[PDB]
Amino acid sequence: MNLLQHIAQSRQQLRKSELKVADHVLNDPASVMHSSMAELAHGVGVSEPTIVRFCRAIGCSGFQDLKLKLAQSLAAGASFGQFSIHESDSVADFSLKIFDTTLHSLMEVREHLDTHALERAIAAIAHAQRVEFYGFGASGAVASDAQHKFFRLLLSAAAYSDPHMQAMSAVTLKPSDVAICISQSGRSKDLLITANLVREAGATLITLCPSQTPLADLATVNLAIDVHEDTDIYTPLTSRIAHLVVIDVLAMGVAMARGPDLVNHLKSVKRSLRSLRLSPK
Amino acid sequence: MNLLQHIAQSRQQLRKSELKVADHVLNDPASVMHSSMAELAHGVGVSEPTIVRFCRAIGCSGFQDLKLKLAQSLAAGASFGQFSIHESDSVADFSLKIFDTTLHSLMEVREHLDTHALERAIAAIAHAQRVEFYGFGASGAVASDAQHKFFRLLLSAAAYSDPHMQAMSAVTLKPSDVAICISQSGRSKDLLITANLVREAGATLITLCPSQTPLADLATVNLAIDVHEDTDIYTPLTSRIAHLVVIDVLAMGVAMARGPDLVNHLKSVKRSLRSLRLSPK
Ligand SMILES: O=C(O)C(=O)C[C@H](O)[C@H](O)COP(=O)(O)O
Ligand SMILES: O=C(O)C(=O)C[C@H](O)[C@H](O)COP(=O)(O)O
Repeated sequence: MNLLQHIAQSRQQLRKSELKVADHVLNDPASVMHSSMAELAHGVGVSEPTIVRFCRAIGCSGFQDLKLKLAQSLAAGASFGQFSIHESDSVADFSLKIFDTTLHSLMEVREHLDTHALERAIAAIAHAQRVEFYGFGASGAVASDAQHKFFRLLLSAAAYSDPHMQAMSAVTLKPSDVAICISQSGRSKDLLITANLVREAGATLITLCPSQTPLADLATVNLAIDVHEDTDIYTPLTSRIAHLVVIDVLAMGVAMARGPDLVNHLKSVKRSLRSLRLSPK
Repeated sequence: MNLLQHIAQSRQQLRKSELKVADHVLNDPASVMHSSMAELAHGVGVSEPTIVRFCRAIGCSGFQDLKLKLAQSLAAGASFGQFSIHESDSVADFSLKIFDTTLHSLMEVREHLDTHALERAIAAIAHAQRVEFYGFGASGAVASDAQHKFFRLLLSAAAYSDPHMQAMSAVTLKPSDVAICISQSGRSKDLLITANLVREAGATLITLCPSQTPLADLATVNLAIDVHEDTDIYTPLTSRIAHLVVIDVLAMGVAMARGPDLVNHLKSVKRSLRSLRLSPK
């Protein structure tokens, strides 16, 4: 377990004095490592006992343990991704950690699914003429990925990561239609504007985001996907995998809702690639 | 196990007479289901014993078993995705099947990693000034997804799914630089053109695709990602998840190769979002 991630996760447990230590530590770990307890206490503006209580609340044995573990937690890639990367990891180590973390997160998401929320989303999309996917950064990529899966299911599918296009498109939706807003944070300002416009048009807003976020509150159907990845700190990685697997379940659901006609539709779609891909052998 | 998928998978095992049956069955399952053995034999242009041998080679007990199982394998969504969907599945059923299939595939990919191929790809990218991601359809979405992960790692990252842009961009690459071609099939014609241009420019071609494909043969570093998903038939789904997790391992590898400077780089990148996302609480 990477001590900096642990400290970041732990902040809502600390007392105010200890929190001040936590934030000083997160802001500059490498100074702390060459710091006496007195210097650090001076730095943060707290007593030496506060330092030690912080260390113990973090699960270290005391100040020397803090520094030791800090020294093991400063890999550059530990900041890149929420994986327990250690200063000296090899492809051997980080490859398996990344896959294992992904497996563990998807299992957790699978376990926590709101099956009913899924059923309502699938039935909304299945009755829609248009489905749109809205998001930014990582969630924009998910949006366009989802458009590529959904365009073949006998409706109009579109994805936008330009908020001006989202707004203008949204307000043209019939109440009969669906928009999915995708957000690991649930806190993207433009996306809440867009979500409000969807609502105002009377269309179904599906939120693919954690529960009890600003965006979740606006939703018609809150999918409640609670991957624990702190994207104020880490690159979004695990969160978008979970989002895409959820997208795939909605798509499957919509396919389910179509007739035996779909089979031949999908066969035409695949046939159209014949001249663009070499034959197998 | 969905009988139509099983039959499709099984084709390379059959004898020529049985194969003719397989393809007739795949092409129109619903006719077969209301067909006598004699009619089907007439249809395909084979003997009744051939029909029965086909059934047995497919692991059915005989012709009546074939029809029964066919009747259970005709869900519209069974054609949409390579998941063992049955005529009457509920979100309960297909949601868990989709997650389970994904977990099983990622475990298989994790087990089969070519760790050395990973190390060589990571070191190529880590010395490059430019990294480019090329693909189409699902693989285009992966390309743009990867660009969103990589732009923060102190190089120029670009993704193109327009083959004309790929060609023109490729030929401007220094031998020092990297292109990743992404393909579940390994058989996209434009992508082989692009891959050849990368080679011709002396730049490192990483192929994120199955081994022993046309594209794998062109590679400088073949990542050998052998997800078993037949995208001549099914929507690409599981394949692109595996691709993205592999992308994330390469990104982690590159982060690893940077100094402690990266920490503050990545912190600036995250700080720039402050005015665009509400604060937590
Ligand atoms: O690239 C990064 O480091 C990011 O964190 C950018 C985020 O993907 C976007 O700001 C979208 O944020 P969400 O609306 O919470 O999905
Ligand atoms: O949407 C579908 O049904 C497709 O199969 C389209 C494929 O994603 C592209 O043709 C790219 O193919 P690859 O180069 O093998 O990755």
